[PDB]
Amino acid sequence: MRPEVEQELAYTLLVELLAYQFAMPVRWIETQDVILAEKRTERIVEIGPSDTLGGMARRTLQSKYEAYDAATSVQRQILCYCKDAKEIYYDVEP
Amino acid sequence: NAQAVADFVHAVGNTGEAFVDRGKDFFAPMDFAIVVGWKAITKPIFPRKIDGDLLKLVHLSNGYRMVPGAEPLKVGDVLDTTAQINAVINQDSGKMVEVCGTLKRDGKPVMYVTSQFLYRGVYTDYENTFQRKDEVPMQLHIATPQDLAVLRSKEWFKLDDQHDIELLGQTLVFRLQSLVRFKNKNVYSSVQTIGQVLLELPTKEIIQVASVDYEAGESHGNPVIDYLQRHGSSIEQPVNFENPIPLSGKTPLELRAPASNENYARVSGDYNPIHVSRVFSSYANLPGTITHGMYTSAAVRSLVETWAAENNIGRVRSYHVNMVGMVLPNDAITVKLEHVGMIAGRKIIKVDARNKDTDESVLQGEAEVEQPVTAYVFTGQGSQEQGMGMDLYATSPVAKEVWDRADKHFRENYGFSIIDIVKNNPKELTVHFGGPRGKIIRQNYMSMTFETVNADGSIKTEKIFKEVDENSTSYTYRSPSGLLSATQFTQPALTLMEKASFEDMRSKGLVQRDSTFAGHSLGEYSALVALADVMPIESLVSVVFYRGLTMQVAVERDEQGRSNYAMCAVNPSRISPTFTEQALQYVVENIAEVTGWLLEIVNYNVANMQYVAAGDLRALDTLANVLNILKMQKIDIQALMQSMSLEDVRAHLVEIIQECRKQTEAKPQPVQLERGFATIPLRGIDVPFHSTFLRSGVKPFRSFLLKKINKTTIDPSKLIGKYIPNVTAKPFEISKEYFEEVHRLTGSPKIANILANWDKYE
Amino acid sequence: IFGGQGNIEEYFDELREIYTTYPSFVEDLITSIAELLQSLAREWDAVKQYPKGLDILQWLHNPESQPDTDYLVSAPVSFPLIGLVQLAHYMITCKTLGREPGELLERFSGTTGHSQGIVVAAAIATARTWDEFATAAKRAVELLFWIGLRSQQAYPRTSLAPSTLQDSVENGEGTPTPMLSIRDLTRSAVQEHIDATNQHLPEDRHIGISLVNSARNFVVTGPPISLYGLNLRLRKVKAPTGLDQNRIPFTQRKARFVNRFLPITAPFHSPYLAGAHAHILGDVDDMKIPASSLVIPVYDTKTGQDLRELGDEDIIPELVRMITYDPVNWETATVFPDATHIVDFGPGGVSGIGVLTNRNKDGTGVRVILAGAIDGTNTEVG
Repeated sequence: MRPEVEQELAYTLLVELLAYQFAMPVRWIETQDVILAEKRTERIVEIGPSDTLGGMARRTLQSKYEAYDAATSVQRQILCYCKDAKEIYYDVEP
Repeated sequence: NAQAVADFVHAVGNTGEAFVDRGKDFFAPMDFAIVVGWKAITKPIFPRKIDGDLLKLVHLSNGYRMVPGAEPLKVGDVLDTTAQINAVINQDSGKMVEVCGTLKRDGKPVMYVTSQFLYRGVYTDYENTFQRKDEVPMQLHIATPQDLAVLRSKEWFKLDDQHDIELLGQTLVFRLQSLVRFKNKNVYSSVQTIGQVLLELPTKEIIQVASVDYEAGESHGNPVIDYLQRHGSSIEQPVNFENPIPLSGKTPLELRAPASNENYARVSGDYNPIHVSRVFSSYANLPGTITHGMYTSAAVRSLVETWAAENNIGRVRSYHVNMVGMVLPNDAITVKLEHVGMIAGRKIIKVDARNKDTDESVLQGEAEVEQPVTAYVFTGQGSQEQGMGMDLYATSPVAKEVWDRADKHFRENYGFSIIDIVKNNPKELTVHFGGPRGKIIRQNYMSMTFETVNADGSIKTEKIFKEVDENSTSYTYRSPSGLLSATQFTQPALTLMEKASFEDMRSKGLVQRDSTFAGHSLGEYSALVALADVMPIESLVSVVFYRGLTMQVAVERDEQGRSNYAMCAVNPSRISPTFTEQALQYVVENIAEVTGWLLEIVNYNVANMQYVAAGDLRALDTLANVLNILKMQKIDIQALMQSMSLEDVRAHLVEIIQECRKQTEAKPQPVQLERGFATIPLRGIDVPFHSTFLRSGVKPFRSFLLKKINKTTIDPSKLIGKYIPNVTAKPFEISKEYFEEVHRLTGSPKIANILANWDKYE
Repeated sequence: IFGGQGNIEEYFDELREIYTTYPSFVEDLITSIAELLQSLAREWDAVKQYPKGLDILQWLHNPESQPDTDYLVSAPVSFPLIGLVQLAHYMITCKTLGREPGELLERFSGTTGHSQGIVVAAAIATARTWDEFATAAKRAVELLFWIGLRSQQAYPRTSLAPSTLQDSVENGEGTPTPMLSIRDLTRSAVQEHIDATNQHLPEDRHIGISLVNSARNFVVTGPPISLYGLNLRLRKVKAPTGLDQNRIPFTQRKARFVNRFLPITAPFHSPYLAGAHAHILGDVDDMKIPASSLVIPVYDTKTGQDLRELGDEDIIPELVRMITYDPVNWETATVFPDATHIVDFGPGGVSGIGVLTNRNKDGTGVRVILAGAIDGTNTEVG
């Protein structure tokens, strides 16, 4: 509960996490699953030049979350910054 | 009261499984606040200086606002009801009392029920009329010393003695409270304004650089807010749309006032005869037995829950109605809901309720409601394209500046523009170390510290830019396929486009508060800076630029430019549908300590779809082989781990390995990998990054990160538990247990040292 | 044989046919059972559920006062009001013959009901007098009143996502309830889909098989919200009504079934109506229908056996469990030995359990008659 403590902790955890990211495999499935399964996100927004993580997360929606989404009645929406630009900014014509 | 709750709900019309003790939720309507706090909310109307005909009172307005972070009301709760009188002013419609409720649980405020009452009639009792408004946050930007000199020339402006941080060239925040007493409905009998003048440092440190204190009587306007209202701008305010998005649908939502207000009166506490008895209301010159003000509010507000937030009440963080139509019982009522703006990641929702016969306005007001569940992920290398985010550049004054500050940096320090590299992708580019600011650049090229230790244990500290000395006039970058293709540039550029893009969304209030964010390879750094201000943008690009540098020098290449290793992606599905994650793992780890080379699954991207392996060229050749065999060999790993024990399949693999292995050493010429069955090599990679190889230069990059990142800048509150790293597939947490999962996967001497002291952190 | 809640929201329309067509015969028990309800509706536990009122005679007299189909379909109004219509039918049958309630009651061999109908079926097996009829009539009616009422309060209607709401509607299904129908699909499979769904759900909101109306006809319960999640899977499996398959190997085609929600307001025959059972019993301990007062055999809902095979316990206790807990294994409890004619007094015309069972027993030689209506759209039913 010491703010100044939490800082230096978050800090060196951050600093370390980044440092070793170099020589440490990228577990993007496990990460995607924290997003889709743990926090059950409805809107996945991708930020970048292509829909790479987008279709990457559409593939994880098929090979795993098929019947899960069907049972849980989970609504999902994958947006890239490029392709799905308008829906991000809530821009629709009447 | 667990029961009193279900009584309220079943009385107004609410139906959310969040209230009925099933599923995942049991909370209590925020509507219950005026039932709980009904005491402190009502009391203040009575004092002797507010002498009105309480019979001819009407509920005028009322809004709730749930303190940021605070969870909704649950049943096992104990709430302390605090209120005070924010303003009592006599409008022409009558006389007005503004009451500000403050429900607190555990001593911390959870929500503020603000309400307005109308003693209808004629009042000249201006003696006790007054108001405590919280005046809008203003942003006064000081540019000229003449600007400064006038901000200082103000009597009400009071400079602090914290430090002489030249206010010149920076902007200030004026969050001001003020208190006014009326005499004429036009003339301010007496006005006082106080408040704090804030400044944000380059480190995001907020300081009270000064303080405001104005006071005067017989005033016509507020000379302080005015000064600000011209020389400065408003802040933290709504971002409305051109086109209000109908939410309601064109099928108007319909509500009916019930007959017998008794039902509400009971569950509420407002037994006020006005709403229930014939003779009491009749005496008050009413249209008769007026349906409860707060009942209409509650009813329509339920739709705002069901329709806006989709029944996850946590989202509905603010609601505020003006009742301006008197609803009798059995009246049919129409409700329209409209997404009309955004604030801090929250949909603004215009709410309109009308009499179905008169179209007369019953309710009007807005509700700040959180967006659906969102997750922001930032793409990594590979997706870079020429002129990326340049369109958005010209169109967005915000992103415009993000790029500029980055470029401004790069040019003055490293001697090139990434904006140029992005716009027109040069197959080469050369920087020059000219005069005064010329030499200072090469200094930075010389001060690039690479690190590789000898196989005996001496830490060779080398230059990254070998040929750059104090006799160098220029250095030349070269790529066969454009410099936006080699990472020292590819990275800062991708980072840049993303930061800017996001910072634009933020600009328009689209960024959701309680959402998660993750990045892939590079994208983690951008993602970080994007949502948590982990570091200034010049830091970010420097950081990343160095990452790319080290990542390229890590591997050894020869005279032909010939690289030592390479990476390749593998789709286990294309082998046998029995082929699992652990299956491809087994294949690799075995080839690892059998052929002794360096091989390793570096990317775990899609469940049984996409993986990526790094390592020796021959290591990728033998792993390509083994799988090409198994695909045409038609295997079943499940059936074959029972029919042969573990060391049987194990030693059967070591067979295939040596065969495949020695056939690769038959094309010993540095190796030349090709597309296999599922083994498609990624064109354009020299270095096996995200493998235990880069463990080498993990040390220098850390010490660099420590230069570019500063603790002070960090709100652990932003990383809190909402940020997903790439080494921990789980949300960033500061718990003692996390540092262990980190230390397990990493072996951080800084972590061991901080785990051993853990008590020290209390 | 007696019907119950089964896709008929036009039940109150049947009452009008009765009141209109057979005024003399019925006007009496109509009025009385009406006022019976009007009083039960005033009881403090009940007023909550009947805000629109429970004044049957009013609605009958001035059509404009008749409440919304949504209102009438709700359990607390549906149940008792329906029973009245099932009574009025049995009543009209006997009366038109010029008989006593004991006269027709003697000339049958066995009576059963479909969920809510088992009450009027057991209670019709009591009466022999017209006085003894009106007795068991206020018995059943007020019984239903408390069964439906307390059931609703156990698991009340929750509001749903407006999105997933229209969804279920456009996708061929109905507005989501706790009662799902799955025609043309075998139990074998139906349970497998129920299994996968219950897999990802918390134990709270699981999904049970409410009734087995034939080998390919079922009903399913659980929270409407998770029943929806079954429909999501189901749609992904079944094929469009367009797809021509006359050119596809049979063992490889897509199964064409019909899933759809039902106009039933509460989770019957499920662990969800637990707390309701107790409450109901305490409202009804006054009345006592013992195993003896059953003239003609009354076949249990869950198991085919009689209620006369009891030591004359209050029937109330057994009835209430059969409705708020016990899986209606209808096809067995209705396998009437060497039957030759079966008569439907239950609710709704060509919608009553008459047809639903007629199919179960087409080949055997069992004939069916609907006392509910004098003519209709079906050929296979007199």
